[PDB]
Amino acid sequence: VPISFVFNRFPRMVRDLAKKMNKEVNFIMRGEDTELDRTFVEEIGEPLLHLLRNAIDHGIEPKEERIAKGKPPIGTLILSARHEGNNVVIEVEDDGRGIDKEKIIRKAIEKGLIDESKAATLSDQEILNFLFVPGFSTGVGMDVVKNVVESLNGSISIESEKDKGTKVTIRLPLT
Amino acid sequence: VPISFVFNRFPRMVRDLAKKMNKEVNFIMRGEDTELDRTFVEEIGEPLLHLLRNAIDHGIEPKEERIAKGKPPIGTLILSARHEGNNVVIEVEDDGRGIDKEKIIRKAIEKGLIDESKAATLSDQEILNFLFVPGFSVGMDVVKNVVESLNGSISIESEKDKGTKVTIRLPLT
Ligand SMILES: c1ncc2nc[nH]c2n1
Ligand SMILES: c1ncc2nc[nH]c2n1
Repeated sequence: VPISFVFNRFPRMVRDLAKKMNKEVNFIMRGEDTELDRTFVEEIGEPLLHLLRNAIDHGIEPKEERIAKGKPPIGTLILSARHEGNNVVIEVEDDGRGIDKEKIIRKAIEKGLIDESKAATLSDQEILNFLFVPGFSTGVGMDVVKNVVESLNGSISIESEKDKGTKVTIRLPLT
Repeated sequence: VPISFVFNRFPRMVRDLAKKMNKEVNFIMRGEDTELDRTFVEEIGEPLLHLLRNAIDHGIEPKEERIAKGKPPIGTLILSARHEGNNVVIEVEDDGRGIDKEKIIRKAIEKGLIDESKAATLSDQEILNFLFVPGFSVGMDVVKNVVESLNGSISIESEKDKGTKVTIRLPLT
C-alpha cells in the first residue's frame, strides 16, 4: 500500500496531543506515497505514533521557552518516508530540546550498567543506545519501539543533540 | 608520556612488512608529540602494531592490483594521535581494498550468529562489529580487549575499494 494509509491518521493525533500538552507544533509529512508491503503498513503505525508522541512531549519546547532560547517560536515535527534501494526509510525529526546525553550517562551509572571510567570514552551512538535497554527511561520506551521494528526485520537508529533536536530513523526490508 | 615513544618504532616495521609483502606504502605519522598516561603508551603499542600489520597485509593492495583498479600505485597508511577534550584519539587509516561487509554478513549467517532475514537492514557499525567476535576471522578481539582494559573504545569504518579507518579513544588519565 502507500504508507499514507498510516500517515493520514497522524495530523489528527498530533493536533490532539499538541492541544492536550498545550504545545504548538508545525507538523509536516513527506513521502506519503511511498509504497510498501501490507504487513508493514499494518504494524508500523503503533511505533510511529509512539515516536511522534515522544517528540511532542519530550522534544518540542513550549513556544515561550523556544523564544527565550532564540529558536523559531513554533517547533517543527517532520515525518517522512522514502525508498532506499529495496528498503524503505522512515524518519521522525523534531527541532526540540534534544536528548541530554549527560543525563543518560548518569542514569546508566546509577543503574550499574557502566562505570564513570568507561563513560568518558563512549561514542554518541554508544550513549544513545542506552535508550534501547528495556526499562532504561521508565512515557514511550525506545525498547518497545525497537521490539516492533525488529519483529519486521527492520533496524532503528537515533541521532540527537542538546538544543538542536532529534532524528529517529527506521529502515524496513522490502520483504 | 609522548606517544612518540611508541610511534617512533613503527616506520622501520611498516617498511619491512611492506617490502616483504611486495607493497609500496607511504607511511605518514601525525600527532606523535601527543602526551598521555605512560601506562597507555606502554600497552597501546602491541594493538597498534596489529592494526598497522592488518592494514598493510589485508588492506593495501600489491602495486599490480592497485594499477589494475586505477588507484595510485603507492598506498597510503596514516597513523595519527590527537587530543579531543580530555580524551586522546588514535586513528589508523589506509586507502586499501576496504572490508567486504557482504562477506562479513555471509560468515555471520554461516556461523549461526544471525539469520538471513535480519541482514537486509543491519547497520554498518553492527556489521563491522562482528570483526571483534573471537574466531570470526594478534586478533581484533584481543585489540578490543586491550582497549577496553584501558577504559577506551574502538570503532571501525570502511568502504569497499576505498579503504579502512580504525579509531581508538582513550582517556588521558
Ligand atoms: C527526548 N527529547 C527529545 C525527543 N525527540 C524525540 N524523542 C525525544 N526524547
Ligand atoms: C581488511 N581489509 C582492509 C583493512 N585495513 C585494515 N584492516 C583491514 N582488514
